Amino acid sequence: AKTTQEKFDALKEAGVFSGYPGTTDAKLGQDMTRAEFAKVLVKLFGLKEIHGQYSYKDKNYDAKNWAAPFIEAVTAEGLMQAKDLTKKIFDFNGKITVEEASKTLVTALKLEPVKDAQNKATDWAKGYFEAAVNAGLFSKDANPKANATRAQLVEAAFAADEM
Ligand SMILES: CO[C@@H]1O[C@@H]2CO[C@](C)(C(=O)O)O[C@H]2[C@H](O)[C@@H]1NC(C)=O
Repeated sequence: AKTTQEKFDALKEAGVFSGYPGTTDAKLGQDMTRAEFAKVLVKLFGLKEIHGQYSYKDKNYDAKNWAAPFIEAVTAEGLMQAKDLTKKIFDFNGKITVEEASKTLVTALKLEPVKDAQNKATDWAKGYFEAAVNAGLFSKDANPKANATRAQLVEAAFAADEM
């Protein structure tokens, strides 16, 4: 019965979340960005931020971009990668679908995708979305093809942290 905001507040006490500068609004109903998901992965899984390195050519991907040390850490692990692998564009403000987040979290948690799963996800992601639902990361009624909200990543992170 813990509310999503209560889960956010617990995770903020734990250092996994921090919210936005200068405001207490967690913006739980907005879509999470790729940069924000990289940060949460680093904190959840005990990865080390990598400073001073820039693998991507996106505009404003530089030392003034708060998310670069997190993005570099998850990139070096193979947990995330460029949206355009040839042009080296990460798309840091881009969105992330439920099924994409499922793949990444299941991998990071060392969970195994379910073979021969039947669900609404894209074919390549069905096993991962099923594993994520079975592990309590996302609701069985989540739309795997929709962009994941910050709320959903709070719920997922809270569940992953408890594991
Ligand atoms: C713009 O500042 C960032 O905001 C990010 C929002 O999303 C998450 C995942 C969060 O912890 O809520 O990450 C935040 C970044 O850490 C950063 N916030 C701060 C306070 O520096």
